Amino acid sequence: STPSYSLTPAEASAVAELTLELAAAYGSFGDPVLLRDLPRLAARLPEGVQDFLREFKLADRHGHTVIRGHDFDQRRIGPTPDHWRGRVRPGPEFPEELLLMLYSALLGEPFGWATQQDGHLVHDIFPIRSHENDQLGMGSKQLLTWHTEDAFHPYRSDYLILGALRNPDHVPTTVGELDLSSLSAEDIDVLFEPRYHIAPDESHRMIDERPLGPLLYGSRLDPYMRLDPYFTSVPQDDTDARRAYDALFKVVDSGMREVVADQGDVLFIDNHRAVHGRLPFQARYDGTDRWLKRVCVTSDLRRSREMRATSATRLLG
Amino acid sequence: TPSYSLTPAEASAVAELTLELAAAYGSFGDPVLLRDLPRLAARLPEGVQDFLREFKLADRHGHTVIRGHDFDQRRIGPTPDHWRGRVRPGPEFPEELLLMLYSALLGEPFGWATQQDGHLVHDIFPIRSHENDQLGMGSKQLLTWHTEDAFHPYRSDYLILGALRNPDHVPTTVGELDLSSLSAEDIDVLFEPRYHIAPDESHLPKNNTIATEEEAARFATIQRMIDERPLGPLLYGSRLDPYMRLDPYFTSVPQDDTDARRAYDALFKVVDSGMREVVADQGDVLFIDNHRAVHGRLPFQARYDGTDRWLKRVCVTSDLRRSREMRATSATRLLG
Ligand SMILES: O=C(O)CCC(=O)C(=O)O
Ligand SMILES: O=C(O)CCC(=O)C(=O)O
Ligand SMILES: [Fe+3]
Ligand SMILES: [Fe+3]
Ligand SMILES: [Fe+3]
Ligand SMILES: [Fe+3]
Repeated sequence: STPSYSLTPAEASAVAELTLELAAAYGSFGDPVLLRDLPRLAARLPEGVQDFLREFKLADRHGHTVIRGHDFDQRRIGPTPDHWRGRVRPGPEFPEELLLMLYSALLGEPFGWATQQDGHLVHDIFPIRSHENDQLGMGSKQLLTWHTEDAFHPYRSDYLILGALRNPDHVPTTVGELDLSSLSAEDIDVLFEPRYHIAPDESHRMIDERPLGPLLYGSRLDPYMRLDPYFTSVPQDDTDARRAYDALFKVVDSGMREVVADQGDVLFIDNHRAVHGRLPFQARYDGTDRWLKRVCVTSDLRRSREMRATSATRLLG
Repeated sequence: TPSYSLTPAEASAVAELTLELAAAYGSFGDPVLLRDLPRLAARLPEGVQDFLREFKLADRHGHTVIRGHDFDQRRIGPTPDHWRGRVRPGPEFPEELLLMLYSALLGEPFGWATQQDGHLVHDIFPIRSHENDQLGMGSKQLLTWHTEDAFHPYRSDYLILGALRNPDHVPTTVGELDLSSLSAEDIDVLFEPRYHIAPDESHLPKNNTIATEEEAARFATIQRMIDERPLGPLLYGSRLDPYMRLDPYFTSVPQDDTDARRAYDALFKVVDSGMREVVADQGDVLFIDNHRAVHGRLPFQARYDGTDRWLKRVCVTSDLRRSREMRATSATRLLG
């Protein structure tokens, strides 16, 4: 159903060794030299892994893929943290952050948001006690709402990379693609027109902030999507757009799949071909909870220049 | 302008790599070659990779050149009389592969379905029958400076020009934007949507003739530009170090917009007067940032005897997926 790649022990050992070597060689990501070297360093990954990801990227066909069987040394990585703030970067799991950064260079360029997790290029995803009953990344008890990442945003991620340091209770990530066959030729044409408002999140000078846009784009035979139901509205008078939006929602909602990122899995989500979400789970808060790392990938770093403080920064805002 | 000069050791390494890859791969008709390009480019000398990566990330200079490649003249052979009908791959396939590797370090090579048989690597040499045209296979006529496809939302992000030969040292003109010669008020105007940049009709089926529903959709966005004549900016990105898109021939400054006229003239003078002659000599590879520089080519006299100036050209996009609406399939790298 969805292509994936399973590392041999030899590949897993090569990758682990590489990330350890790299971690000892470079300070943190605060080293501009590491960010420079990223694509060259990523060419030291096993060739089969490079070829698989390049095929996924170019095939432009599936909403996600997974590289399975990485060796994520649990003792070295240590206990899942209580919070991301006040925590020292780099931590003992730096090799794994570096792994995801190497992967982000094979896909495009890593970038981040200056006001998010202190502007770290690699984000943490783990249950936080205080942020518990909020439906955000560091939450536990809720979600239920799949999304394109930053659907409102002109420079939103092209891909997301999620590396599962641990997932002992097999908590799924929801991911859903667009099945076009349940959708009429007329509704598709409407969804391609700029007839919808996608509002910004409460996360995030110039803003900017204004127009109305499409939900579907790219090829009409195999469309890309920007879908965030919670933040999306249709002017009341546009009954055709509302009709087509209703049909789109029903098709995407009913096709959502549960994708479990297990320990040693790296999940790649294509932000144009899939929406994703997370499901509620009871956290333990003992230091053994689900811990993912996350890196956002842009195909074209220069396109977001106007929202970046300098030419060199990869942080928007 | 920073440039990189290869040592004889680096040139030899680059040459040997391109000959090895030419031997291992069929042609560019192999989709496996296209998949492998960025990994193959990691086999280039490290100093070259570091240099281009710095150029790309610095986002500061509008061109750069890597000088001193070994382009074996006896192997490459005579400059062709036409691009049409040639046996592929040609004996110059290693130099074509070289540009392709460079293109993978900058982004993705792409082309245009109606240009040079859809080849990803273009030829630039004089064709007798084109002697009187203002185009790449011309000679006698000046090719006036331009951003490549200024009108086009999926225009090249970079251009790569490799000189297989240039015996008379014909310059490629290249010009950047000295921001310090423009008033803050002029800059503000250039950033505003006040200018019309007309689509070059050679990109479009000029025909308002419905050859399939599929084809019409591939050109609808450009057709909308022609139909609606949106006004757009000439400068964009950062106000302090802006990108620009400038093709004077296709640009219309609206008659009544006095301020836009004043701003444009000042911009045109700054760019025109800053133009430089960049000679891409044998074994040079010239890299043009299509957001930070305009380019063109000076008149010259062709001999049509197999000894003429011969460049190869690869256009680069930072985001192949952005142009999906204009490509026949997900897999194809050709717009139109
Ligand atoms: O925790 C997950 O599996 C996904 C969270 C998410 O939506 C995101 O990180 O964008
Ligand atoms: O021949 C040259 O040096 C440049 C011609 C040109 O304008 C181009 O290839 O885009
Ligand atoms: Fe998300
Ligand atoms: Fe966001
Ligand atoms: Fe040109
Ligand atoms: Fe053109």
